[PDB]
Amino acid sequence: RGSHMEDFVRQCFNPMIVELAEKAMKEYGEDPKIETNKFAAICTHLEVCFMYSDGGSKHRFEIIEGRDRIMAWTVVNSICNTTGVEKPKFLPDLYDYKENRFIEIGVTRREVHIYYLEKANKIEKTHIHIFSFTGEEMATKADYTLDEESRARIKTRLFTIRQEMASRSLWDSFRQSE
Ligand SMILES: O=C(NC1Cc2ccccc2C1)c1nc([C@@H]2CCCN2C(=O)c2c(Cl)cncc2Cl)[nH]c(=O)c1O
Ligand SMILES: [Mn+2]
Ligand SMILES: [Mn+2]
Repeated sequence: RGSHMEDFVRQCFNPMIVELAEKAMKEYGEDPKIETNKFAAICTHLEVCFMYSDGGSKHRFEIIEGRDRIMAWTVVNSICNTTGVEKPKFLPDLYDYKENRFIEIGVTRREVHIYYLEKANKIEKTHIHIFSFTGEEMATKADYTLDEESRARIKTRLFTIRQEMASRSLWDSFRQSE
């Protein structure tokens, strides 16, 4: 037990993120103490989802990620039976009330292009928005949903996470884990 990566995750992300991520890993049968790199990834993805939903107007995004699996499905059925939008096969991350699309957020260490395709195969009418620790983004139909500055905030934070990891020599292990 007790890795540097796990102690870094707990000091780097805020407590609400850390425990939402722990709960999700355990819910899906994984242990944050052993799979510490994936622990970092989930918290990162989580924080991006929250920053993303703060990017729009006050009540534009519905957050699906972070909820327990059963409640997350309850709200998207509500969203579907209220929007006449088709029920996705897999849980997405947000719902955009303004543009009436579900959103799948992606946070890749690998190459932006390859990640989007891989995420596209899982499919096929929900919007996809990928961010990288390098500062590159790709979005379905070249529609990036939020304005430049809200997206720029997310990329700034991703690169800060990279640096803090690299400053502790954890970046190498994290990069080659995905
Ligand atoms: O909803 C998702 N997972 C649910 C299912 C699941 C499983 C374990 C823990 C939480 C959740 C919740 C979801 N999963 C992924 C990837 C690919 C499938 C597994 N996985 C991760 O464990 C993950 C990665 Cl590698 C990086 N960041 C966040 C996460 Cl959760 N990527 C997303 O973008 C995304 O939304
Ligand atoms: Mn998700
Ligand atoms: Mn996602």
